[PDB]
Amino acid sequence: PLSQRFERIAVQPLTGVLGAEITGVDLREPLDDSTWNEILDAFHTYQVIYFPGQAITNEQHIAFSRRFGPVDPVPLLKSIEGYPEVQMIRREANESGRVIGDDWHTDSTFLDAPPAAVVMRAIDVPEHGGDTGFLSMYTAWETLSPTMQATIEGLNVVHSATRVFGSLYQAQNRRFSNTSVKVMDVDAGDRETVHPLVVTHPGSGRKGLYVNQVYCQRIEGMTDAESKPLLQFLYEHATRFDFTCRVRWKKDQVLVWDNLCTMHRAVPDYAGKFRYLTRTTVGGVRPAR
Amino acid sequence: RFERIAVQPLTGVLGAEITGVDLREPLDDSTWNEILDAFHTYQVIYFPGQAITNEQHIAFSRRFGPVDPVPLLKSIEGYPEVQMIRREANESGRVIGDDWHTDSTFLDAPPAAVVMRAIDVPEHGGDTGFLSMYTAWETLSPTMQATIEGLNVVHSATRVFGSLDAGDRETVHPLVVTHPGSGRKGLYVNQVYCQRIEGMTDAESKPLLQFLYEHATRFDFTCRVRWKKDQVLVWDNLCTMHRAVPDYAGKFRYLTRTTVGGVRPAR
Ligand SMILES: C[C@@H](Oc1ccc(Cl)cc1Cl)C(=O)O
Ligand SMILES: O=C(O)CCC(=O)C(=O)O
Ligand SMILES: O=C(O)CCC(=O)C(=O)O
Ligand SMILES: [Mn+2]
Ligand SMILES: [Mn+2]
Repeated sequence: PLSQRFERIAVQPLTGVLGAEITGVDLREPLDDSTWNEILDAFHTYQVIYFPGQAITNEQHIAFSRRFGPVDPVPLLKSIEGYPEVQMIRREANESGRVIGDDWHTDSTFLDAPPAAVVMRAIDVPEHGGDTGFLSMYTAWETLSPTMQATIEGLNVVHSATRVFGSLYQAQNRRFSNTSVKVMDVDAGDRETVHPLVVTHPGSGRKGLYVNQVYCQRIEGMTDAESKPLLQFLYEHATRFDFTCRVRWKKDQVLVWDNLCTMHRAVPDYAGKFRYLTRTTVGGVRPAR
Repeated sequence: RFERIAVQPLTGVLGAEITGVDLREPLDDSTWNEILDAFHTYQVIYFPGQAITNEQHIAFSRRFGPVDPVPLLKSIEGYPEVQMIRREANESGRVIGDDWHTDSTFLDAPPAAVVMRAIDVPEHGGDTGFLSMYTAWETLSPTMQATIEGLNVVHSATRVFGSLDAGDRETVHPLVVTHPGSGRKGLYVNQVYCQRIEGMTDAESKPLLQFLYEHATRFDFTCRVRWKKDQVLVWDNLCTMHRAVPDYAGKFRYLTRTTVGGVRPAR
Protein backbone atom coordinates (compact mmCIF):
# COMPACT_ATOMS: atom_id res chain seq x y z
CA PRO A 1 0.00 0.00 0.00
CA LEU A 2 1.12 3.56 -0.72
CA SER A 3 0.82 4.50 2.94
CA GLN A 4 3.58 2.02 3.83
CA ARG A 5 5.67 2.15 0.64
CA PHE A 6 6.14 5.90 1.02
CA GLU A 7 7.65 7.06 4.33
CA ARG A 8 8.40 10.73 3.65
CA ILE A 9 5.40 11.75 1.54
CA ALA A 10 1.71 10.85 1.21
CA VAL A 11 0.45 9.87 -2.24
CA GLN A 12 -3.19 9.87 -3.35
CA PRO A 13 -3.80 8.66 -6.93
CA LEU A 14 -6.39 10.62 -8.92
CA THR A 15 -7.43 7.86 -11.34
CA GLY A 16 -6.39 4.33 -12.18
CA VAL A 17 -4.46 5.60 -15.19
CA LEU A 18 -2.39 8.61 -14.07
CA GLY A 19 -2.25 11.56 -11.71
CA ALA A 20 -1.56 11.80 -7.95
CA GLU A 21 -1.85 14.32 -5.15
CA ILE A 22 1.23 14.56 -2.95
CA THR A 23 1.24 15.94 0.60
CA GLY A 24 3.49 15.85 3.64
CA VAL A 25 6.29 17.89 2.14
CA ASP A 26 7.37 21.56 2.25
CA LEU A 27 8.51 22.83 -1.17
CA ARG A 28 9.80 26.06 0.42
CA GLU A 29 12.76 24.07 1.75
CA PRO A 30 15.54 22.00 0.16
CA LEU A 31 14.42 18.37 -0.06
CA ASP A 32 16.51 15.70 1.62
CA ASP A 33 17.63 12.72 -0.46
CA SER A 34 15.06 10.24 0.83
CA THR A 35 12.20 12.70 0.32
CA TRP A 36 13.37 13.61 -3.20
CA ASN A 37 13.78 9.97 -4.19
CA GLU A 38 10.19 9.24 -3.11
CA ILE A 39 8.89 12.24 -5.13
CA LEU A 40 10.85 11.06 -8.17
CA ASP A 41 9.44 7.51 -7.76
CA ALA A 42 5.90 8.89 -7.55
CA PHE A 43 6.62 11.11 -10.56
CA HIS A 44 7.72 8.12 -12.65
CA THR A 45 4.71 6.02 -11.63
CA TYR A 46 1.92 8.63 -11.75
CA GLN A 47 3.34 10.88 -14.56
CA VAL A 48 1.50 14.00 -13.36
CA ILE A 49 1.85 14.90 -9.67
CA TYR A 50 0.57 17.92 -7.80
CA PHE A 51 1.10 19.45 -4.39
CA PRO A 52 -1.75 21.51 -2.86
CA GLY A 53 -1.07 24.43 -0.57
CA GLN A 54 2.55 25.16 -1.52
CA ALA A 55 2.93 28.93 -1.12
CA ILE A 56 6.39 29.30 -2.60
CA THR A 57 8.56 32.09 -3.99
CA ASN A 58 9.88 32.32 -7.55
CA GLU A 59 13.32 31.23 -6.27
CA GLN A 60 11.84 28.23 -4.48
CA HIS A 61 9.87 27.29 -7.62
CA ILE A 62 13.14 27.38 -9.61
CA ALA A 63 14.99 25.41 -6.96
CA PHE A 64 12.38 22.64 -6.88
CA SER A 65 12.36 22.48 -10.68
CA ARG A 66 16.15 22.08 -10.74
CA ARG A 67 15.82 18.75 -8.86
CA PHE A 68 14.27 17.31 -12.03
CA GLY A 69 16.99 18.61 -14.36
CA PRO A 70 18.42 21.82 -15.85
CA VAL A 71 16.01 24.68 -16.68
CA ASP A 72 15.41 25.24 -20.39
CA PRO A 73 12.61 27.76 -21.06
CA VAL A 74 10.34 26.96 -23.99
CA PRO A 75 10.74 29.29 -26.99
CA LEU A 76 7.25 30.77 -27.21
CA LEU A 77 6.34 32.03 -23.72
CA LYS A 78 7.09 35.34 -22.03
CA SER A 79 8.95 35.41 -18.69
CA ILE A 80 8.26 37.47 -15.60
CA GLU A 81 10.48 40.44 -14.75
CA GLY A 82 13.62 39.37 -12.99
CA TYR A 83 13.16 35.66 -13.64
CA PRO A 84 13.95 34.47 -17.20
CA GLU A 85 13.35 30.90 -15.99
CA VAL A 86 9.77 31.59 -14.89
CA GLN A 87 7.33 31.81 -17.77
CA MET A 88 3.67 32.86 -17.80
CA ILE A 89 0.37 31.21 -18.58
CA ARG A 90 -1.60 34.39 -18.04
CA ARG A 91 -4.99 35.29 -19.47
CA GLU A 92 -6.63 38.61 -18.64
CA ALA A 93 -10.32 38.58 -17.74
CA ASN A 94 -11.29 40.55 -20.82
CA GLU A 95 -9.23 38.82 -23.46
CA SER A 96 -10.78 37.01 -26.39
CA GLY A 97 -7.78 35.69 -28.32
CA ARG A 98 -6.94 32.01 -28.82
CA VAL A 99 -6.49 30.13 -25.54
CA ILE A 100 -2.94 28.76 -25.07
CA GLY A 101 -2.83 24.97 -25.33
CA ASP A 102 -6.49 24.31 -26.16
CA ASP A 103 -5.74 21.14 -28.19
CA TRP A 104 -4.26 17.89 -26.84
CA HIS A 105 -0.44 18.14 -27.10
CA THR A 106 2.81 17.93 -25.29
CA ASP A 107 5.19 20.87 -25.22
CA SER A 108 7.57 22.07 -27.94
CA THR A 109 8.07 18.74 -29.69
CA PHE A 110 9.40 20.63 -32.72
CA LEU A 111 12.65 20.96 -30.77
CA ASP A 112 15.43 18.46 -31.40
CA ALA A 113 15.36 17.94 -27.62
CA PRO A 114 11.91 18.85 -26.24
CA PRO A 115 11.37 19.47 -22.49
CA ALA A 116 11.45 16.57 -20.08
CA ALA A 117 9.01 18.10 -17.57
CA VAL A 118 7.12 21.27 -16.65
CA VAL A 119 6.60 22.60 -13.09
CA MET A 120 3.44 24.76 -13.03
CA ARG A 121 2.31 26.96 -10.11
CA ALA A 122 -1.17 28.45 -9.72
CA ILE A 123 -1.04 32.17 -8.85
CA ASP A 124 -4.64 33.33 -9.32
CA VAL A 125 -7.24 30.91 -10.70
CA PRO A 126 -11.08 30.95 -10.89
CA GLU A 127 -13.16 29.21 -8.22
CA HIS A 128 -14.32 26.98 -11.06
CA GLY A 129 -13.25 26.83 -14.66
CA GLY A 130 -9.86 26.31 -16.25
CA ASP A 131 -9.08 22.74 -15.32
CA THR A 132 -6.24 21.03 -17.21
CA GLY A 133 -6.63 17.61 -18.79
CA PHE A 134 -3.76 15.07 -18.91
CA LEU A 135 -3.45 11.62 -20.45
CA SER A 136 -0.92 8.77 -20.37
CA MET A 137 0.98 7.87 -23.53
CA TYR A 138 2.13 4.66 -21.78
CA THR A 139 -1.53 3.65 -21.58
CA ALA A 140 -2.18 4.82 -25.16
CA TRP A 141 0.63 2.58 -26.44
CA GLU A 142 -0.13 -0.40 -24.18
CA THR A 143 -3.78 -0.61 -25.33
CA LEU A 144 -2.99 -0.91 -29.08
CA SER A 145 -3.41 -4.38 -30.54
CA PRO A 146 -0.30 -6.53 -31.00
CA THR A 147 -0.81 -6.24 -34.76
CA MET A 148 -1.11 -2.43 -34.68
CA GLN A 149 1.98 -2.21 -32.43
CA ALA A 150 3.96 -4.29 -34.95
CA THR A 151 2.72 -2.12 -37.76
CA ILE A 152 3.76 1.27 -36.39
CA GLU A 153 6.57 0.70 -33.84
CA GLY A 154 9.36 1.40 -36.37
CA LEU A 155 7.85 4.58 -37.83
CA ASN A 156 9.26 8.10 -37.41
CA VAL A 157 7.26 11.33 -37.43
CA VAL A 158 7.94 14.85 -38.71
CA HIS A 159 7.35 17.68 -36.19
CA SER A 160 7.28 21.48 -36.69
CA ALA A 161 5.75 24.56 -35.06
CA THR A 162 4.26 25.74 -38.32
CA ARG A 163 0.67 25.82 -37.01
CA VAL A 164 1.70 27.60 -33.80
CA PHE A 165 4.11 30.28 -35.03
CA GLY A 166 5.26 29.34 -38.52
CA SER A 167 3.85 29.82 -42.00
CA LEU A 168 0.59 27.99 -41.42
CA TYR A 169 -0.20 30.04 -38.29
CA GLN A 170 0.61 33.27 -40.12
CA ALA A 171 -1.76 32.33 -42.96
CA GLN A 172 -4.83 32.00 -40.70
CA ASN A 173 -7.05 33.99 -38.30
CA ARG A 174 -6.98 32.58 -34.76
CA ARG A 175 -4.18 34.46 -33.05
CA PHE A 176 -2.74 34.45 -29.52
CA SER A 177 -2.70 37.65 -27.54
CA ASN A 178 0.58 39.22 -26.48
CA THR A 179 -0.13 38.59 -22.78
CA SER A 180 2.00 35.41 -22.57
CA VAL A 181 3.15 34.71 -26.13
CA LYS A 182 6.21 36.22 -27.88
CA VAL A 183 6.58 37.34 -31.50
CA MET A 184 8.49 34.59 -33.32
CA ASP A 185 10.58 34.03 -36.43
CA VAL A 186 8.43 32.28 -39.04
CA ASP A 187 11.40 30.27 -40.32
CA ALA A 188 11.89 28.89 -36.82
CA GLY A 189 8.19 28.01 -36.85
CA ASP A 190 8.60 25.98 -40.03
CA ARG A 191 11.75 24.12 -39.10
CA GLU A 192 11.16 20.34 -39.14
CA THR A 193 12.60 17.65 -36.86
CA VAL A 194 12.04 13.87 -36.91
CA HIS A 195 11.26 11.85 -33.75
CA PRO A 196 10.34 8.16 -33.25
CA LEU A 197 6.64 7.35 -33.07
CA VAL A 198 7.28 5.10 -30.01
CA VAL A 199 9.87 6.23 -27.43
CA THR A 200 11.54 4.80 -24.32
CA HIS A 201 11.37 7.02 -21.23
CA PRO A 202 14.88 7.33 -19.77
CA GLY A 203 13.74 7.38 -16.14
CA SER A 204 11.08 4.67 -16.12
CA GLY A 205 12.43 2.61 -18.98
CA ARG A 206 8.87 2.25 -20.33
CA LYS A 207 7.65 2.63 -23.92
CA GLY A 208 5.08 5.26 -24.81
CA LEU A 209 3.36 6.63 -27.90
CA TYR A 210 4.87 9.91 -29.12
CA VAL A 211 2.59 11.80 -31.50
CA ASN A 212 0.48 14.95 -31.08
CA GLN A 213 -1.84 16.87 -33.34
CA VAL A 214 -0.39 20.32 -32.67
CA TYR A 215 3.18 19.72 -33.85
CA CYS A 216 3.09 16.47 -35.89
CA GLN A 217 2.94 17.08 -39.64
CA ARG A 218 3.18 13.62 -41.24
CA ILE A 219 4.77 10.18 -40.88
CA GLU A 220 8.31 10.36 -42.29
CA GLY A 221 8.45 8.90 -45.79
CA MET A 222 4.70 8.92 -46.30
CA THR A 223 2.49 11.23 -48.32
CA ASP A 224 -0.05 13.40 -46.50
CA ALA A 225 -2.90 11.20 -47.73
CA GLU A 226 -1.17 8.08 -46.36
CA SER A 227 -0.22 9.73 -43.04
CA LYS A 228 -3.43 11.56 -42.37
CA PRO A 229 -5.50 8.48 -41.41
CA LEU A 230 -2.89 6.68 -39.25
CA LEU A 231 -2.10 9.90 -37.35
CA GLN A 232 -5.78 10.74 -36.95
CA PHE A 233 -6.51 7.30 -35.55
CA LEU A 234 -3.64 7.61 -33.08
CA TYR A 235 -4.90 11.05 -31.88
CA GLU A 236 -8.43 9.63 -31.38
CA HIS A 237 -7.01 6.60 -29.60
CA ALA A 238 -4.64 8.47 -27.28
CA THR A 239 -7.33 10.98 -26.29
CA ARG A 240 -9.96 8.38 -25.34
CA PHE A 241 -11.60 9.69 -22.16
CA ASP A 242 -10.64 6.58 -20.17
CA PHE A 243 -6.91 7.33 -20.77
CA THR A 244 -7.26 10.83 -19.21
CA CYS A 245 -7.46 12.60 -15.90
CA ARG A 246 -8.70 16.08 -15.05
CA VAL A 247 -6.85 18.38 -12.66
CA ARG A 248 -8.63 21.22 -10.88
CA TRP A 249 -6.52 24.16 -9.74
CA LYS A 250 -6.45 26.16 -6.53
CA LYS A 251 -4.09 28.99 -5.58
CA ASP A 252 -0.63 27.67 -4.57
CA GLN A 253 -1.11 24.27 -6.21
CA VAL A 254 2.25 23.16 -7.68
CA LEU A 255 2.10 20.51 -10.41
CA VAL A 256 4.74 18.59 -12.39
CA TRP A 257 3.94 16.83 -15.63
CA ASP A 258 6.11 14.49 -17.64
CA ASN A 259 6.53 16.08 -21.03
CA LEU A 260 7.61 12.81 -22.74
CA CYS A 261 4.99 10.26 -21.58
CA THR A 262 1.87 12.44 -21.17
CA MET A 263 -0.16 14.88 -23.15
CA HIS A 264 -2.24 17.72 -21.74
CA ARG A 265 -4.96 20.20 -22.77
CA ALA A 266 -6.27 23.54 -21.61
CA VAL A 267 -10.01 23.97 -21.00
CA PRO A 268 -11.44 27.33 -22.08
CA ASP A 269 -14.48 27.36 -19.76
CA TYR A 270 -13.79 30.59 -17.82
CA ALA A 271 -14.52 33.46 -20.23
CA GLY A 272 -14.56 36.73 -18.33
CA LYS A 273 -12.34 35.46 -15.52
CA PHE A 274 -8.65 36.15 -14.81
CA ARG A 275 -6.38 33.10 -14.79
CA TYR A 276 -2.67 33.14 -14.06
CA LEU A 277 -0.15 30.34 -13.52
CA THR A 278 3.65 30.43 -13.73
CA ARG A 279 5.81 27.60 -15.03
CA THR A 280 9.39 26.45 -15.29
CA THR A 281 10.51 24.04 -18.00
CA VAL A 282 12.94 21.20 -17.33
CA GLY A 283 15.23 20.40 -20.29
CA GLY A 284 15.15 16.97 -21.90
CA VAL A 285 17.28 14.90 -24.26
CA ARG A 286 16.55 13.73 -27.79
CA PRO A 287 13.54 11.35 -27.83
CA ALA A 288 14.74 7.83 -28.56
CA ARG A 289 13.40 4.32 -29.08
CA ARG B 1 6.91 -8.30 -79.92
CA PHE B 2 3.42 -8.95 -81.22
CA GLU B 3 3.91 -10.53 -84.57
CA ARG B 4 0.72 -12.60 -84.46
CA ILE B 5 -1.63 -9.99 -82.95
CA ALA B 6 -1.91 -6.19 -82.92
CA VAL B 7 -2.06 -4.56 -79.48
CA GLN B 8 -3.25 -0.95 -78.86
CA PRO B 9 -2.89 0.13 -75.23
CA LEU B 10 -5.85 2.13 -73.89
CA THR B 11 -4.02 4.11 -71.17
CA GLY B 12 -0.59 4.32 -69.54
CA VAL B 13 -1.90 2.19 -66.64
CA LEU B 14 -3.91 -0.74 -67.96
CA GLY B 15 -6.13 -1.93 -70.81
CA ALA B 16 -5.46 -2.85 -74.42
CA GLU B 17 -7.37 -3.52 -77.61
CA ILE B 18 -6.35 -6.66 -79.50
CA THR B 19 -6.99 -7.18 -83.20
CA GLY B 20 -5.66 -9.38 -86.00
CA VAL B 21 -6.96 -12.64 -84.56
CA ASP B 22 -10.15 -14.68 -85.07
CA LEU B 23 -11.42 -16.08 -81.77
CA ARG B 24 -13.83 -18.37 -83.64
CA GLU B 25 -10.76 -20.49 -84.54
CA PRO B 26 -8.43 -22.57 -82.33
CA LEU B 27 -5.33 -20.59 -81.43
CA ASP B 28 -1.86 -21.84 -82.35
CA ASP B 29 0.96 -21.75 -79.79
CA SER B 30 2.62 -18.55 -80.96
CA THR B 31 -0.69 -16.61 -81.09
CA TRP B 32 -1.91 -17.90 -77.72
CA ASN B 33 1.42 -17.04 -76.11
CA GLU B 34 1.23 -13.46 -77.39
CA ILE B 35 -2.30 -13.10 -76.09
CA LEU B 36 -1.20 -14.37 -72.67
CA ASP B 37 1.78 -11.92 -72.72
CA ALA B 38 -0.59 -9.04 -73.53
CA PHE B 39 -2.96 -10.24 -70.76
CA HIS B 40 -0.18 -10.27 -68.16
CA THR B 41 1.06 -6.85 -69.22
CA TYR B 42 -2.18 -4.97 -69.82
CA GLN B 43 -4.42 -6.81 -67.30
CA VAL B 44 -7.66 -6.09 -69.16
CA ILE B 45 -7.71 -6.96 -72.86
CA TYR B 46 -10.57 -6.73 -75.33
CA PHE B 47 -11.18 -7.94 -78.86
CA PRO B 48 -13.66 -6.05 -81.02
CA GLY B 49 -15.64 -7.89 -83.71
CA GLN B 50 -15.62 -11.42 -82.30
CA ALA B 51 -19.02 -12.89 -83.02
CA ILE B 52 -18.29 -16.12 -81.20
CA THR B 53 -20.74 -18.89 -80.25
CA ASN B 54 -21.33 -20.08 -76.69
CA GLU B 55 -19.09 -23.08 -77.36
CA GLN B 56 -16.27 -20.91 -78.81
CA HIS B 57 -16.65 -18.64 -75.76
CA ILE B 58 -16.11 -21.60 -73.43
CA ALA B 59 -13.19 -22.92 -75.51
CA PHE B 60 -11.38 -19.59 -75.49
CA SER B 61 -11.94 -19.31 -71.73
CA ARG B 62 -10.38 -22.73 -71.13
CA ARG B 63 -7.03 -21.52 -72.51
CA PHE B 64 -6.73 -19.38 -69.32
CA GLY B 65 -7.63 -22.17 -66.90
CA PRO B 66 -10.50 -24.33 -65.68
CA VAL B 67 -13.93 -22.84 -66.21
CA ASP B 68 -15.40 -22.45 -62.73
CA PRO B 69 -18.63 -20.30 -62.59
CA VAL B 70 -19.04 -17.72 -59.81
CA PRO B 71 -21.65 -18.76 -57.21
CA LEU B 72 -24.38 -16.12 -57.60
CA LEU B 73 -25.14 -15.61 -61.36
CA LYS B 74 -27.80 -17.23 -63.59
CA SER B 75 -26.63 -19.51 -66.41
CA ILE B 76 -28.06 -19.54 -69.90
CA GLU B 77 -30.16 -22.56 -70.82
CA GLY B 78 -27.99 -25.47 -71.91
CA TYR B 79 -24.66 -23.99 -70.83
CA PRO B 80 -23.91 -23.99 -67.09
CA GLU B 81 -20.54 -22.28 -67.72
CA VAL B 82 -22.01 -19.27 -69.53
CA GLN B 83 -23.64 -16.82 -67.16
CA MET B 84 -25.69 -13.63 -67.62
CA ILE B 85 -25.15 -9.94 -66.99
CA ARG B 86 -28.60 -8.93 -68.21
CA ARG B 87 -30.74 -5.86 -67.58
CA GLU B 88 -34.10 -5.27 -69.24
CA ALA B 89 -35.05 -1.89 -70.71
CA ASN B 90 -38.12 -1.77 -68.49
CA GLU B 91 -36.03 -2.77 -65.49
CA SER B 92 -35.33 -0.41 -62.62
CA GLY B 93 -33.47 -0.67 -59.34
CA ARG B 94 -29.70 -0.76 -59.08
CA VAL B 95 -27.20 -2.59 -61.26
CA ILE B 96 -25.03 -5.68 -60.63
CA GLY B 97 -21.44 -4.69 -59.68
CA ASP B 98 -22.07 -0.93 -59.21
CA ASP B 99 -19.26 -0.53 -56.66
CA TRP B 100 -15.51 -1.00 -57.18
CA HIS B 101 -14.68 -4.65 -56.45
CA THR B 102 -13.18 -7.81 -57.81
CA ASP B 103 -15.16 -11.02 -57.99
CA SER B 104 -15.88 -13.46 -55.15
CA THR B 105 -12.84 -12.75 -52.93
CA PHE B 106 -14.66 -14.46 -50.02
CA LEU B 107 -13.54 -17.75 -51.62
CA ASP B 108 -10.32 -19.40 -50.47
CA ALA B 109 -9.34 -19.33 -54.18
CA PRO B 110 -11.28 -16.61 -56.00
CA PRO B 111 -11.59 -16.61 -59.83
CA ALA B 112 -8.40 -15.94 -61.84
CA ALA B 113 -10.16 -14.21 -64.74
CA VAL B 114 -13.47 -13.45 -66.38
CA VAL B 115 -14.19 -13.61 -70.13
CA MET B 116 -17.10 -11.32 -70.99
CA ARG B 117 -18.91 -11.16 -74.35
CA ALA B 118 -21.24 -8.30 -75.37
CA ILE B 119 -24.48 -9.54 -76.95
CA ASP B 120 -26.74 -6.51 -76.98
CA VAL B 121 -25.44 -3.20 -75.65
CA PRO B 122 -26.59 0.47 -75.98
CA GLU B 123 -24.94 2.85 -78.48
CA HIS B 124 -23.79 4.77 -75.43
CA GLY B 125 -24.08 4.03 -71.73
CA GLY B 126 -23.01 0.97 -69.78
CA ASP B 127 -19.24 1.29 -69.89
CA THR B 128 -17.22 -0.79 -67.42
CA GLY B 129 -14.47 0.77 -65.33
CA PHE B 130 -11.26 -1.12 -64.49
CA LEU B 131 -8.21 -0.25 -62.40
CA SER B 132 -4.77 -1.74 -61.74
CA MET B 133 -3.89 -2.97 -58.28
CA TYR B 134 -0.28 -3.23 -59.49
CA THR B 135 -0.33 0.52 -60.03
CA ALA B 136 -2.16 1.07 -56.72
CA TRP B 137 0.57 -0.85 -54.88
CA GLU B 138 3.47 0.71 -56.79
CA THR B 139 2.30 4.29 -56.13
CA LEU B 140 2.23 3.85 -52.37
CA SER B 141 5.34 5.32 -50.80
CA PRO B 142 8.19 2.98 -49.91
CA THR B 143 7.41 3.68 -46.26
CA MET B 144 3.69 2.86 -46.56
CA GLN B 145 4.55 -0.28 -48.56
CA ALA B 146 6.91 -1.48 -45.85
CA THR B 147 4.37 -0.58 -43.19
CA ILE B 148 1.49 -2.67 -44.54
CA GLU B 149 3.03 -5.48 -46.68
CA GLY B 150 2.85 -8.01 -43.82
CA LEU B 151 -0.81 -7.45 -43.04
CA ASN B 152 -3.56 -9.94 -43.80
CA VAL B 153 -7.23 -9.14 -44.36
CA VAL B 154 -10.41 -11.05 -43.47
CA HIS B 155 -12.93 -11.42 -46.34
CA SER B 156 -16.52 -12.72 -46.26
CA ALA B 157 -19.72 -12.37 -48.26
CA THR B 158 -21.97 -11.10 -45.52
CA ARG B 159 -22.98 -7.89 -47.33
CA VAL B 160 -23.73 -9.45 -50.73
CA PHE B 161 -25.72 -12.54 -49.77
CA GLY B 162 -24.97 -12.99 -46.08
CA SER B 163 -26.72 -11.84 -42.91
CA LEU B 164 -26.01 -8.13 -43.45
CA ASP B 165 -24.34 -19.10 -43.72
CA ALA B 166 -21.86 -19.46 -46.60
CA GLY B 167 -22.19 -15.68 -46.74
CA ASP B 168 -20.76 -15.44 -43.23
CA ARG B 169 -17.81 -17.81 -43.76
CA GLU B 170 -14.50 -15.99 -43.34
CA THR B 171 -11.31 -16.41 -45.30
CA VAL B 172 -7.99 -14.58 -44.91
CA HIS B 173 -5.90 -13.24 -47.82
CA PRO B 174 -2.62 -11.26 -47.88
CA LEU B 175 -3.02 -7.48 -48.22
CA VAL B 176 -0.37 -7.61 -50.97
CA VAL B 177 -0.26 -10.59 -53.33
CA THR B 178 2.14 -11.88 -55.96
CA HIS B 179 0.52 -12.75 -59.28
CA PRO B 180 1.33 -16.40 -60.13
CA GLY B 181 1.69 -15.60 -63.85
CA SER B 182 3.40 -12.21 -64.00
CA GLY B 183 5.28 -12.49 -60.70
CA ARG B 184 4.28 -8.87 -59.97
CA LYS B 185 3.01 -7.59 -56.58
CA GLY B 186 -0.39 -5.95 -56.31
CA LEU B 187 -2.64 -4.55 -53.63
CA TYR B 188 -5.50 -6.89 -52.64
CA VAL B 189 -8.41 -5.24 -50.84
CA ASN B 190 -11.93 -4.33 -51.80
CA GLN B 191 -14.82 -2.65 -50.06
CA VAL B 192 -17.39 -5.30 -50.91
CA TYR B 193 -15.85 -8.35 -49.23
CA CYS B 194 -13.15 -7.06 -46.85
CA GLN B 195 -14.20 -7.00 -43.19
CA ARG B 196 -11.11 -6.10 -41.13
CA ILE B 197 -7.36 -6.31 -41.00
CA GLU B 198 -6.58 -9.56 -39.22
CA GLY B 199 -5.55 -8.97 -35.62
CA MET B 200 -6.65 -5.33 -35.45
CA THR B 201 -9.59 -3.74 -33.66
CA ASP B 202 -12.39 -2.13 -35.61
CA ALA B 203 -11.11 1.33 -34.68
CA GLU B 204 -7.59 0.39 -35.88
CA SER B 205 -8.67 -1.34 -39.07
CA LYS B 206 -11.47 0.84 -40.49
CA PRO B 207 -9.39 3.98 -41.31
CA LEU B 208 -6.58 1.99 -42.92
CA LEU B 209 -8.88 -0.06 -45.14
CA GLN B 210 -10.80 3.15 -45.95
CA PHE B 211 -7.60 4.86 -47.07
CA LEU B 212 -6.66 1.88 -49.25
CA TYR B 213 -10.14 1.89 -50.89
CA GLU B 214 -9.73 5.60 -51.63
CA HIS B 215 -6.19 5.17 -52.92
CA ALA B 216 -6.89 2.17 -55.16
CA THR B 217 -9.87 3.89 -56.79
CA ARG B 218 -8.03 7.11 -57.66
CA PHE B 219 -9.10 8.15 -61.15
CA ASP B 220 -5.58 8.05 -62.49
CA PHE B 221 -5.33 4.29 -61.76
CA THR B 222 -8.38 3.51 -63.89
CA CYS B 223 -9.41 2.94 -67.48
CA ARG B 224 -12.88 2.96 -69.02
CA VAL B 225 -14.02 0.38 -71.52
CA ARG B 226 -16.87 1.10 -73.94
CA TRP B 227 -18.75 -1.91 -75.27
CA LYS B 228 -19.89 -2.77 -78.78
CA LYS B 229 -21.76 -5.90 -79.82
CA ASP B 230 -19.40 -8.84 -80.39
CA GLN B 231 -16.68 -7.36 -78.14
CA VAL B 232 -14.95 -10.07 -76.10
CA LEU B 233 -13.05 -8.91 -73.00
CA VAL B 234 -10.88 -10.68 -70.42
CA TRP B 235 -10.00 -9.16 -67.06
CA ASP B 236 -7.54 -10.40 -64.49
CA ASN B 237 -9.56 -10.96 -61.34
CA LEU B 238 -6.50 -10.95 -59.04
CA CYS B 239 -4.71 -7.74 -60.06
CA THR B 240 -7.59 -5.50 -61.20
CA MET B 241 -10.85 -4.20 -59.81
CA HIS B 242 -13.86 -3.28 -61.93
CA ARG B 243 -17.10 -1.32 -61.64
CA ALA B 244 -20.37 -1.22 -63.52
CA VAL B 245 -21.81 2.17 -64.59
CA PRO B 246 -25.59 2.61 -64.34
CA ASP B 247 -25.98 5.38 -66.96
CA TYR B 248 -28.38 3.62 -69.34
CA ALA B 249 -31.79 3.67 -67.67
CA GLY B 250 -34.45 2.58 -70.14
CA LYS B 251 -32.01 0.68 -72.37
CA PHE B 252 -31.57 -3.09 -72.72
CA ARG B 253 -28.08 -4.40 -71.91
CA TYR B 254 -26.95 -7.99 -72.20
CA LEU B 255 -23.53 -9.61 -71.89
CA THR B 256 -22.54 -13.22 -71.15
CA ARG B 257 -19.50 -14.32 -69.10
CA THR B 258 -17.41 -17.33 -68.22
CA THR B 259 -15.35 -17.51 -65.05
CA VAL B 260 -11.84 -18.94 -64.93
CA GLY B 261 -10.80 -20.64 -61.71
CA GLY B 262 -7.81 -19.49 -59.68
CA VAL B 263 -5.51 -20.58 -56.87
CA ARG B 264 -5.03 -19.26 -53.31
CA PRO B 265 -3.85 -15.63 -53.33
CA ALA B 266 -0.29 -15.79 -52.04
CA ARG B 267 2.28 -13.39 -50.77
C1 LIG C 1 3.92 26.53 -24.46
C2 LIG C 1 3.41 25.47 -25.47
O1 LIG C 1 2.91 26.17 -26.61
C3 LIG C 1 1.67 25.69 -27.16
C4 LIG C 1 1.33 24.34 -27.22
C5 LIG C 1 0.11 23.96 -27.80
C6 LIG C 1 -0.77 24.91 -28.29
CL1 LIG C 1 -2.29 24.43 -28.98
C7 LIG C 1 -0.43 26.25 -28.24
C8 LIG C 1 0.77 26.61 -27.67
CL2 LIG C 1 1.19 28.28 -27.61
C9 LIG C 1 4.57 24.59 -25.95
O2 LIG C 1 4.36 23.79 -26.89
O3 LIG C 1 5.71 24.69 -25.42
O1 LIG D 1 -3.44 26.51 -19.25
C1 LIG D 1 -3.46 25.27 -19.19
O2 LIG D 1 -4.28 24.60 -18.53
C2 LIG D 1 -2.43 24.54 -20.02
C3 LIG D 1 -1.69 25.47 -21.00
C4 LIG D 1 -0.52 24.73 -21.64
O3 LIG D 1 -0.73 23.89 -22.52
C5 LIG D 1 0.89 24.97 -21.28
O4 LIG D 1 1.23 25.69 -20.32
O5 LIG D 1 1.79 24.42 -21.97
O1 LIG E 1 -21.92 -4.95 -65.96
C1 LIG E 1 -20.72 -4.65 -65.81
O2 LIG E 1 -20.15 -3.70 -66.43
C2 LIG E 1 -19.87 -5.43 -64.83
C3 LIG E 1 -20.70 -6.28 -63.86
C4 LIG E 1 -19.78 -7.05 -62.94
O3 LIG E 1 -19.29 -6.54 -61.93
C5 LIG E 1 -19.47 -8.45 -63.21
O4 LIG E 1 -19.91 -9.04 -64.24
O5 LIG E 1 -18.77 -9.08 -62.38
MN1 LIG F 1 1.37 22.88 -23.20
MN1 LIG G 1 -17.94 -8.19 -60.75
